[PDB]
Amino acid sequence: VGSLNCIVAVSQNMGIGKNGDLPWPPLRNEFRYFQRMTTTSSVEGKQNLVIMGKKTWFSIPEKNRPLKGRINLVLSRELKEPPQGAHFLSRSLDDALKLTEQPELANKVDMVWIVGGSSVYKEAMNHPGHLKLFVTRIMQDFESDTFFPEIDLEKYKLLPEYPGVLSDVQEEKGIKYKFEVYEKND
Ligand SMILES: [C]C1=C(SC2=[C][C]=[C]C(O[C@]3(F)FC4=C(C([N])=O)[C][C]=[C]N4[C]4O[C]([C]OP([O])(=O)OP([O])(=O)O[C][C]5O[C](N6[C]=NC7=C6N=[C]N=C7[N])[C](OP([O])([O])=O)[C]5[O])[C]([O])[C@]4([O])F3)=[C]2)SC2=C1C([N])=NC([N])=N2
Repeated sequence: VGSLNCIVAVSQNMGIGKNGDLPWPPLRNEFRYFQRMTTTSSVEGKQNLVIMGKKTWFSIPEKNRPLKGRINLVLSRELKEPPQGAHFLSRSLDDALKLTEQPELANKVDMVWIVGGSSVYKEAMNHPGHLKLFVTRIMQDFESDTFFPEIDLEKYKLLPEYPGVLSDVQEEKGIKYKFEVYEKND
């Protein structure tokens, strides 16, 4: 198994969701960016693994679940089995990352992408080790009910460039946004 990564889109007031939906109107190219960065492996014959909480799973549109060409793992302590369409179920972030140690997965998985939500991000981000955050800055405030945890810029270095990631400002539906990549190693 290769690199551990989080990916998120976040408004200026740190919002990531409202009532199980995006706070902003759908941004097609932003979702395409998410799909491209989480799907692309750097190693032939492997897939990347996406880890998400239960509410995140159910927040993804049905026609896009499971996230195609990725192994999908959902976190829950209530569920008895993976939801319809999902591939794996774990009871904790550690359990899920341990699972990728199992032999028949440890040779299948390249990158691990935590794709939401708030609590899963927060534990990964405060856990020692090497971790990258792919953050889309949506450059307006939006009413939200779920927020991205604080990024400690003492530990998370903003990279000045990253291959495959546009550096200029994007705009869709009159909403400006920009891509960033942060890296810590502690
Ligand atoms: C993913 C993505 C995309 S696609 C989409 C579409 C539509 C919608 C969505 O979503 C959203 F809005 F978004 C957000 C995001 C961003 N912005 O980015 C991401 C994700 C998600 N989101 C949102 O937010 C929210 C969710 O929430 P919360 O609350 O935070 O949740 P979760 O975490 O998921 O859940 C909870 C549950 O689960 C479980 N858990 C958790 N954790 C854990 C667990 N278990 C065990 N362990 C652990 N550790 C629990 O359960 P139980 O069963 O146990 O009880 C809990 O409860 C909402 O609102 C949503 O929506 F949001 C999406 S586009 C994009 C993306 C990304 N990622 N990135 C980018 N850039 N873009």
